[PDB]
Amino acid sequence: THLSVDTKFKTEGLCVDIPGIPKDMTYRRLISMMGFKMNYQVNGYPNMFITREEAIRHVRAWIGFAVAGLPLQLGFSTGVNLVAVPTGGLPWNVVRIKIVQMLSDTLKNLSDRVVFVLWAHGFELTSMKYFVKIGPERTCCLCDRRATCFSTASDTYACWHHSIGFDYVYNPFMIDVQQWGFTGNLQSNHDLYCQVHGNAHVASCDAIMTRCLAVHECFVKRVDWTIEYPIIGDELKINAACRKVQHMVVKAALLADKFPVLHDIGNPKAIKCVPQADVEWKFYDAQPCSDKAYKIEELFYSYATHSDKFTDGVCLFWNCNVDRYPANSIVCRFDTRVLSNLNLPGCDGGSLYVNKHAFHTPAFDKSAFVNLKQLPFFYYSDSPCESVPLKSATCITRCNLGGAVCRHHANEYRLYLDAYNMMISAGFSLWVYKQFDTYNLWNTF
Ligand SMILES: Cc1c(S(=O)(=O)N2CCc3[nH]ncc3C2)cc(C(=O)NCc2c(F)ccc3cnn(C)c23)n1C
Ligand SMILES: Nc1ncnc2c1ncn2[C@@H]1O[C@H](CSCC[C@H](N)C(=O)O)[C@@H](O)[C@H]1O
Ligand SMILES: [Cl-]
Ligand SMILES: [Cl-]
Ligand SMILES: [Cl-]
Ligand SMILES: [Zn+2]
Ligand SMILES: [Zn+2]
Ligand SMILES: [Zn+2]
Repeated sequence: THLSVDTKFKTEGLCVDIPGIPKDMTYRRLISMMGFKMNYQVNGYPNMFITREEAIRHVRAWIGFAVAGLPLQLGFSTGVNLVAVPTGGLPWNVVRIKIVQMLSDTLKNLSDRVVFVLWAHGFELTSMKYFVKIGPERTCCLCDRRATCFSTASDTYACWHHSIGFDYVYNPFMIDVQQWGFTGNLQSNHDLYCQVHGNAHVASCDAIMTRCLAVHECFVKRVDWTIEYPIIGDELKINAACRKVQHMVVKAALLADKFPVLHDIGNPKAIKCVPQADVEWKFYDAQPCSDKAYKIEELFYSYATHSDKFTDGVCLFWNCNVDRYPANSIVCRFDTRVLSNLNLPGCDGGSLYVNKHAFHTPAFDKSAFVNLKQLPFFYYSDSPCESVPLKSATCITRCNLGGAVCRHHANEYRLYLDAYNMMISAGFSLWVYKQFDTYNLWNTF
């Protein structure tokens, strides 16, 4: 599939300056009016514009682009504003070099392309012929990576890593948010879901608001479990570390306070992280997976609506990012403020954490944890004790009741500290019911 060049393009959003002729226009004609010869459909570039679904798959490539402005102000979701003075303030030869530099620095570790996100008034499409070249899909002249850049000086193509001195953005993709069935202007729509992006008259602020709005439409409602994103960092080691820590913590809580029920709030797949534990395991999600729905209550947790509920046992909120956690809770939450290639700027102070799936995460807020304390580091095992000795008050094992710690539990401890440290560094924090104490783990022996 791709977006057919013959698909209709609504022209209502385009400023009074830009004509229709007959107002039933297409992408074929718009691309032509932009000054681009579209001969490249056989060679993996059938359309400059892409479907919403293609855009969502390429979310890491999203750069808001708007033009304000004779001289044009070009603005990007990165905060950069460039003013281009045409021949007949800064010249186009210098602007096009800077645009390539900025996109390379932003995208090199995120994506193999750029998707320009537009609220298209006409001028920003008109500008592209000054810094964009289209042609057949190509590899970089120095890598197997797809070509994103062209150098007029040398007739050579580069990826985002190999682009120093390059002057043309090559085969960018773009999406016009105005085609998505909105009414009114950009600000009226953006401001419904976000107070954090202001309306200061520069082009970059329009670019930032457009990407924010698009992020809102495509990610804030729910997790799409059908769309997977490639590995670009330590996803595998981070996710293995988190699952190791999840098991430990929920096991330890279940032994230490002997809760008769665990409420797994935000578990849409009905998979227990401690499957062998003696407890009634209840599953709740705002969006249960259809094939598991029979044994998962559909429920959107808010303290304001459910403080009279989950009165018994312990609530597991494993990256289920609610407004306020009740007092009987074990919580993993991701800090939206951490800098990571995994973590993209999101809507309303939130971030879009793309790690296998795209998880929009509300702004990190201390007040959510008002009824909880930080979970202190500990290692717990009640497994066989078989064979620098380990001198730690946080190794909670039979061999550490008075003896030197066994080779096994000493090895496990150091793997678990490595895992916990990996998880802390990846921007996750752990919270627990205030009455939680390792005192009640030392007694299990
Ligand atoms: C990174 C990640 C998380 S996360 O929890 O770390 N996370 C990140 C930050 C964030 N912000 N907003 C939401 C979230 C969620 C969860 C998953 C995932 O695919 N989970 C699928 C799944 C279930 F749905 C239920 C039971 C299990 C057991 N194993 N897996 C794999 C299960 N990924 C890839
Ligand atoms: N207020 C809320 N109430 C219930 N479920 C919620 C929620 N906010 C988010 N969710 C759900 O929380 C899940 C987060 S992603 C899956 C997390 C899961 N606990 C795991 O171990 O991997 C999604 O399925 C989402 O639908
Ligand atoms: Cl990459
Ligand atoms: Cl050119
Ligand atoms: Cl961020
Ligand atoms: Zn390269
Ligand atoms: Zn915003
Ligand atoms: Zn031991």
